[PDB]
Amino acid sequence: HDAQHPCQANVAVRRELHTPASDRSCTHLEFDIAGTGLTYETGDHVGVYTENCPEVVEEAERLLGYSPDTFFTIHPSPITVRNALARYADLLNSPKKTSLVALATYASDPAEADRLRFLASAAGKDEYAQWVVASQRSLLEVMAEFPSAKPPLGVFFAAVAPRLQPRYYSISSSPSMAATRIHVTCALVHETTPAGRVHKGVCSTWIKNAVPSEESKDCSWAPIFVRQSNFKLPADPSVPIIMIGPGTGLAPFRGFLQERLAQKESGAELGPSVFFFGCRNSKMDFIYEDELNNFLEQGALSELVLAFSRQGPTKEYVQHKMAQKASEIWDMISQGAYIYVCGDAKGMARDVHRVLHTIVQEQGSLDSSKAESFVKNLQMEGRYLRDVW
Ligand SMILES: Cc1cc2nc3c(=O)[nH]c(=O)nc-3n(C[C@H](O)[C@H](O)[C@H](O)COP(=O)(O)OP(=O)(O)OC[C@H]3O[C@@H](n4cnc5c(N)ncnc54)[C@H](O)[C@@H]3O)c2cc1C
Repeated sequence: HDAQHPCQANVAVRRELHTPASDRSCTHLEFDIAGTGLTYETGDHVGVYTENCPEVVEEAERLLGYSPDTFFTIHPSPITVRNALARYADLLNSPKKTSLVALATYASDPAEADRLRFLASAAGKDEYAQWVVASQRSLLEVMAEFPSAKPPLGVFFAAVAPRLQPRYYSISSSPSMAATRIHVTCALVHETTPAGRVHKGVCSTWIKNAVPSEESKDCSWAPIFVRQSNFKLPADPSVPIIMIGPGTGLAPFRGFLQERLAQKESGAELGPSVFFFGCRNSKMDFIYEDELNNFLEQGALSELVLAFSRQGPTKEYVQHKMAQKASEIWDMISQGAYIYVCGDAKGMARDVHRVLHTIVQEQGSLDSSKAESFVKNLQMEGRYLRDVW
């Protein structure tokens, strides 16, 4: 197989991970790779191809004016407009400037065409940055703003809408525990753009609503593929590890705990392992709670320190639980520990990154530049891994 060009894989199980008391959602999904050439390793990513929501496809058909019963060859052999808009057109992301140039070329209203060309010009870079990018206006909202821009079928797919990208997920299973299934842990995305558009995450919604073979024969399926990563466990189990990913950052570590549990059903000494997990509330989004405690019953995990974002008077996060445990994690580093970080890259990672910078000082007696350059060397050594998005 080839990673980029997918394998028609089937969804076997699809389950909600949060309690009904929770007001968010996170899905546990398993792809069935039996009878396929797909192989994966612990810590790898699975790329998933999806399709647009039907209402989004409808709005595009309204704006474009094509006959959805038109067959054409997208540079499936021939495909209808509706299915090309569903599976191959990114409709909700913001149009690039070259896409605006193409819209203007077909805008029959002088004022609208002038405004489109302006938005793509250097003189318009400031208005483009605010009205398109900062407001997260979709291509569909731009086209409604300029209803005279009617590009032909070929131009639209070649220059106006880019391809619907696959969404990547850090596999949450180990091949030793399930070489027939690729597990994913996918949080539902549902936000409101600054300009007020209700956006449903394209892939996370398709995963949340997918029909599993465990509940019906007429079950969902997706073209999937595996991407090799460097988010890997050390060579031998004696090496201690530190895992920090909260929320969906738990994903790869579930395979991490499955991999080492499988090996040491027949392997070697456990070696210290500590999992820093965080979530909103033990009654809401403590995903995989039972499975986590089972890993602690056996020798997989050794200590699971928890941070609760909205359970109690003190709002805690994984980095707050790290500074309290700053004494033992330093000991772990001198014992040669690998440190893993997975999950949100904008805040959690930045805060976790700048909290072990500050505890390698107090517990290391280095100043800033010496603590900074030291942490950098842990990365170059390959002992400080980050799988963030
Ligand atoms: C290596 C890797 C591993 C990952 N692992 C996981 C995992 O284990 N679990 C998991 O849940 N996720 C994971 N992700 C993230 C995941 O790939 C998706 O990004 C996420 O699920 C949302 O996909 P979606 O299709 O639902 O979102 P999209 O529909 O792509 O939405 C993406 C975001 O863009 C915003 N947006 C909407 N409109 C616009 C616009 N016009 N311009 C700009 N932004 C806009 C949306 O509000 C939304 O927040 C991973 C990502 C990477 C790179």
